[PDB]
Amino acid sequence: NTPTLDSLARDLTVIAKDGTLDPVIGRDKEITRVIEVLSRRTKNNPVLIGEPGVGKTAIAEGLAQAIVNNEVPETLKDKRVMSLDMGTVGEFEERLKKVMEEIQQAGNVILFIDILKPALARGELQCIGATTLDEYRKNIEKDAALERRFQPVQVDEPSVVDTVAILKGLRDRYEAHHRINISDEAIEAAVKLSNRYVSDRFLPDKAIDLIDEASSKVRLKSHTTPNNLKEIEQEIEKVKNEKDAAVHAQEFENAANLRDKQTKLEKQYEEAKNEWKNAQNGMSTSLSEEDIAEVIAGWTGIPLTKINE
Amino acid sequence: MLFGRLTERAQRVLAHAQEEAIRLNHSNIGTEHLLLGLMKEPEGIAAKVLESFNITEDKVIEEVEKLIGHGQDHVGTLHYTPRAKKVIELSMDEARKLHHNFVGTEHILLGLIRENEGVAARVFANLDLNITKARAQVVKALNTPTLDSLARDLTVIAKDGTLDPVIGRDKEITRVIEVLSRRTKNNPVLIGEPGVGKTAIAEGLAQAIVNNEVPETLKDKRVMSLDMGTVGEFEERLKKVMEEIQQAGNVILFIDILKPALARGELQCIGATTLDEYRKNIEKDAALERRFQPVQVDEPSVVDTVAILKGLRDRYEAHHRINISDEAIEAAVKLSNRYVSDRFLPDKAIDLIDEASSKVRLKSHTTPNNLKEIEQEIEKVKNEKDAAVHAQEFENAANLRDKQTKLEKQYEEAKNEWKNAQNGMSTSLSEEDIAEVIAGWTGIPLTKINETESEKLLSLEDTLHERVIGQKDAVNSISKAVRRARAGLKDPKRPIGSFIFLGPTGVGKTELARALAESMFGDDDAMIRVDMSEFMEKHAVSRLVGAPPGYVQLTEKVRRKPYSVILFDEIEKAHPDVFNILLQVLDDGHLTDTKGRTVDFRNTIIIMTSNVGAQELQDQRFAGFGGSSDGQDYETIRKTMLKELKNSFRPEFLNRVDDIIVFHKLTKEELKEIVTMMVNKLTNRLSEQNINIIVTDKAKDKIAEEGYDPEYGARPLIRAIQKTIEDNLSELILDGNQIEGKKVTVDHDGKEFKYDIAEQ
Amino acid sequence: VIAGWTGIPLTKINETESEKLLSLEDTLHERVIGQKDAVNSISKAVRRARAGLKDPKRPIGSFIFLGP
Amino acid sequence: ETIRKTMLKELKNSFRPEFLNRVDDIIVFHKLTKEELKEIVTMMVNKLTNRLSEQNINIIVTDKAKDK
Ligand SMILES: Nc1ncnc2c1ncn2[C@@H]1O[C@H](COP(=O)(O)OP(=O)(O)OP(=O)(O)O)[C@@H](O)[C@H]1O
Ligand SMILES: Nc1ncnc2c1ncn2[C@@H]1O[C@H](COP(=O)(O)OP(=O)(O)OP(=O)(O)O)[C@@H](O)[C@H]1O
Ligand SMILES: Nc1ncnc2c1ncn2[C@@H]1O[C@H](COP(=O)(O)OP(=O)(O)O)[C@@H](O)[C@H]1O
Repeated sequence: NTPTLDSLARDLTVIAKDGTLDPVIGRDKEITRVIEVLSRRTKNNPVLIGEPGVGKTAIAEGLAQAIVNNEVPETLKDKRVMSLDMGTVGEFEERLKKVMEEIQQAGNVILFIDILKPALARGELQCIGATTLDEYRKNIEKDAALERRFQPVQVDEPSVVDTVAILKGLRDRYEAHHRINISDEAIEAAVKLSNRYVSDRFLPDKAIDLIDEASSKVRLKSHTTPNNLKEIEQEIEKVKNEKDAAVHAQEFENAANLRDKQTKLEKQYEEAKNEWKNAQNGMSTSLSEEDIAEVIAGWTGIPLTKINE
Repeated sequence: MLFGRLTERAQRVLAHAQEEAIRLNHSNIGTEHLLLGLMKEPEGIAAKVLESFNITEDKVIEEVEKLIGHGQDHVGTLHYTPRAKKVIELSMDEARKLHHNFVGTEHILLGLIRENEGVAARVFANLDLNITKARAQVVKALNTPTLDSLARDLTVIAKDGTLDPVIGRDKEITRVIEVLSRRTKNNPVLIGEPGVGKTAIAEGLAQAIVNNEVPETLKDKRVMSLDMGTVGEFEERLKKVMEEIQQAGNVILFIDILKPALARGELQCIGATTLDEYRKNIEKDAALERRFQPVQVDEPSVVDTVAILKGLRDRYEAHHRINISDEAIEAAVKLSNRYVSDRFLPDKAIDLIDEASSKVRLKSHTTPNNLKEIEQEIEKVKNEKDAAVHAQEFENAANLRDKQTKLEKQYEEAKNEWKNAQNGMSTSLSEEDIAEVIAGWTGIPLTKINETESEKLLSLEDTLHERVIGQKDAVNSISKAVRRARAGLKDPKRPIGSFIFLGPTGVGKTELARALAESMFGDDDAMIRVDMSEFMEKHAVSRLVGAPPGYVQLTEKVRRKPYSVILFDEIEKAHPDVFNILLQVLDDGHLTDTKGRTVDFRNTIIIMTSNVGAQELQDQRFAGFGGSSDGQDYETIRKTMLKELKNSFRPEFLNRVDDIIVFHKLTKEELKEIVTMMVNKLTNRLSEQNINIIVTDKAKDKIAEEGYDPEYGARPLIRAIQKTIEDNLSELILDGNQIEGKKVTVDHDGKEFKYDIAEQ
Repeated sequence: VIAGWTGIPLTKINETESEKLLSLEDTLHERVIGQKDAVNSISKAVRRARAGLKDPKRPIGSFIFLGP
Repeated sequence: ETIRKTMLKELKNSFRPEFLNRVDDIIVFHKLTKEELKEIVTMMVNKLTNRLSEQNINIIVTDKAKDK
């Protein structure tokens, strides 16, 4: 069960087994690419070539997701996924010698990195690199032993259409708290303008940025009371505090009227609240395209009139 | 909560004091009016208090009448004195002690007796009635458990009214609630510099519950605050608090793991992180980028800051019992930002007005050399009495006891009459008190700060002529152009001035530049000198503006002193990319560093010194025999140099210059008065030694031509004076104070400089 | 007493602080023979600062030596 | 003073303009002549003998040896 690897790193099959995180949507193309490289006899160490932030983290997350879903092939069946973070880096070399021994004996441990030359030369460790392109051509290419052992994988930003399916797939997972209705028009409109203005962090992280504070002026805006409960609740507040003072002051001449008034106001508050929600829960507050572009107006400073065309 | 909790009896006291001022011919309502008004309302619980203490209405009227004076007053404008306002502040504390939530006539007496400084307090003391006696009289005459333990509730504290109410956030607070109108996209982030006051935003949300101004969603909504001062098991307690928020539906998180929680939307968390650490973690995460957006929450403007302190006026003018005027608050913020503008706003004004109000309180709460001379005699008599009792001399001790009692009787009468006039008047906050305090923070003399900004501009030319003699064309050209933007005729966004120094080097461009800051900012050293000699490569452009993120000057320095003069040397020798940055300064009037902070240059003067066209000016001087081009009009000289200037630069760049300044040449007669000025300046530094130095015209003419050179200018003049006047002057200084307190005369006989020592 | 805290001889401590700068050129030439053109330049430039002519905040001297 | 003027122009070629303005006085040195070197060796003889004061040994060097 590789106890050393389970304590010095983070296991991915345990996290994916519960499925408490959002599923990886839109990276289905890379799912078949990672397993394909691991099945090759030569160069069975794929490397996530790309800028840091393009979505390389989701590539490793989706690899262990197929194990629970029984979508991985027989060659990659029932194999745990282990990732070693760079923040736990002499005595440093004394720990990596024991971890590699357990991987060879088990035969189902897949390393994930973000000394080891003899280990990679024999292909004993099937580590998956995650270094950027700039650092891959400076430390890995300069060494001939690792040149024929690490197979670069082109992991770049997805297409515009591919990002659209991400929002639709996760839409059902975004409505479970207040049961609101989201229009389908805002889904396609959240990817056209995303690349127009924000083009400095690549897809899909820069793509899903328009729907953060775009259309939020409809649903709860009508849930307010137009000078209805602003005064009813205030009357209840003053009666309660004044009632307690009259008890200790031996003044029950006016306290008797206060109790009846307070009870009547409490009944009225419940009736007013019930009628408010009954006439509003039936209607649905869907999104509108006229307010989607309002959030991007303040990100860059472009006037809303110029954007709304 | 001023009049909301007032009952029928409490409000009657307010009207009674109003009418009593007219009959008593008092223009203000002090403690003498409130005490009498309470005695005329025997309906509250306190009615039995005065009856049980043998206190009637007719006795207190005459007792308080003698203490107060009588005289002419002003009809109307009968407002409350700040000293009498202390009753309202203290009455809230008394209710919290007994866990009560009502205000009535039973707290007025407690407030007037807990001050020990008003007229009403002295009446109680004279009637053998103190706080302790009335303390027991009133007594007998009368849920998210996890969230509350791991955080603090704001609506509970704000319900009592102990924290200072948020005043001046009439737009930032309303901006947050307007966006808070849906289950999703309802997580605003407070983005601003550290010190702008983003903590009070959370308090304002809970304040609407107390005032019943909150909507139905925010009605009776517990505003929870998660402070950063309470920081495996890390991600364990936070997963239980979030469960209580969803079920209760009235808990608001205030931060200063949670990504799946905001994926759907259920917590109306409002961030408070600074801009320098908000785009580095929230933006890089896709999940956190679906709920949080930066919001423009910066320091308030000059006018906005004044309104902030107006709401908090009652929290300070009554605590210190010092009257705060409207003119004092507006002048405090304007002067503070002029000199000390490092701590931002409005936090730097709270402490400034606190010390200003405390300082005047200290000066108006002392003994005017009347009770001191009496108290010292009482103490001396007490020591004398001890010297008699221990000596077993009671024959002389009998007189000591009688004298001690007599002195104490006079002490109480003198103390009461001293404060009889003090209580009838209120100590306002004069504008001079704020000026004195702010002057001690920067060392600026009080005279410089105390200016109406009306005569300084008029006498701008005279001040400049004191340090620079000659070239009146350049002095008047800059003086007329600088005041165009000050009066508001020019575009407010554009800087005040964008003058360009042109001409031969060494003529005195630096000397005139420093005089501009002296006559405007009142500081000779308020000037930042940036040299373009080190700015040659293309990569040097990312130095003065700031290091771009991912790798690791002028912007940092200018931010500390925005009211300075930015001077550049050898601007003609610089990278072409540098000129693009300079154009933006003179067009929009502000810049932005790599950290997202927007610096301001509206108060900065940009001067670019270039050596181009110097060869043309010197040729015109010797172009005509028997004279020079000095007699030509200044406009003609400007036009000739304008064509040469645009040849090496871009035509559009020169369009942004308010006025092109071309310096003249130094003649023999001009240098004569330059030497005279330096002697006078040295005499000023010798005022401590009280030594007068007089230089004859013969010496001035001889020394002027010693280092005369058209290419150098006035630079060799300093060297000549040091090796001629200062050499012999220093020798006589170290001779046993030989020339101390005397008069030294410098005369040139033709070859040497004979020094004559005479009396002063 | 102050001599035993820094090791300075009693003769050096007991000085008027005026004759030392008057005979500065003679004392300097005891250890420096020749280059009198620079001895006089620095001797006349230090007495002015001690005379109070120079600004007190600035240092006493800012000489820049040049040559082989 | 003429030597100072010539050196000053080249000094500011590689230096900042205002850097030399704060200097109270620029000092320029010279070379060493044969006559000056004779007294330099003499000073070292006196210093060496002074360090041997506890030895109570007198050292005298002829002018012929100093020149050699
Ligand atoms: N009209 C004047 N009256 C009195 N002093 C003057 C006048 N014009 C120039 N000076 C003196 O000339 C001196 C010149 O030295 P400074 O370091 O200011 O250089 P500058 O000539 O302005 O040249 P640069 O711009 O190259 O630094 C100043 O210190 C100033 O006292
Ligand atoms: N004016 C002088 N008269 C006599 N001896 C001198 C004089 N100037 C220098 N010397 C001698 O020069 C010798 C060398 O001194 P030092 O080792 O300090 O180097 P330096 O010549 O000043 O050069 P550097 O600046 O390169 O260190 C000293 O032992 C000193 O006796
Ligand atoms: N607009 C305002 N109205 C009232 N009080 C304010 C305001 N802004 C700041 N304050 C007060 O200034 C104090 C200092 O706040 P500060 O520490 O600067 O907040 P932050 O650290 O979020 O900038 C707070 O206690 C707050 O009560």
